[PDB]
Amino acid sequence: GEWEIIDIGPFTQNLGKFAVDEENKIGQYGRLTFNKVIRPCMKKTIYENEGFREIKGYEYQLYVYASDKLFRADISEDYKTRGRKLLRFNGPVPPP
Amino acid sequence: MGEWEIIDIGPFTQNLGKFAVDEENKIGQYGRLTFNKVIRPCMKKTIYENEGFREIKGYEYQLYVYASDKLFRADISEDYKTRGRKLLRFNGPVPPP
Ligand code: NA
Repeated sequence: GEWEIIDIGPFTQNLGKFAVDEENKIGQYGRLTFNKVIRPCMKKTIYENEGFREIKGYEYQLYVYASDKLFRADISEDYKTRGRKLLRFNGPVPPP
Repeated sequence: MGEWEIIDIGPFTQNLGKFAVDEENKIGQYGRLTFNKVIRPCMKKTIYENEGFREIKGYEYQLYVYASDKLFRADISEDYKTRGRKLLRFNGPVPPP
């Protein structure tokens, strides 16, 4: 797929909240509090294995502050189902 | 202060991956790695001087680096004036972009 840098407006902040809420169901870090998503935010547009530029879905790479610690979260979104999944959540990591 | 962009993966970028692996070989966390190549996407931050109007103080790069058949994430700083570089972080294996 292609990658681009995207804004950290409300839509991006809500991806961060999604990531923290999903990580809180897992419980690996205990109960995290969402603060904010920071730059840079990277979005991948994913195409079907067949055709040219048939959009399957999206992936996001976020830097998210939760409980005052910086994490990396990877999120997938399927175009047809509108379903979001937390793929990975790791850290704490140093600031970019 | 600064701006992020996606950059090409030409010889400037590949030499950043080489630098990253040579620096990581000095640290030794992964033993002795053999640099393969940098893959897209490569991210570059241009950092501005704290002295008026937009003047470049340096760069930060975040790269995906294949070394010894394994993918790592590397963070590199480059000072604008001296062209000196610092490996800030080298971690993996990481999932493919
Ligand atoms: Na957004």
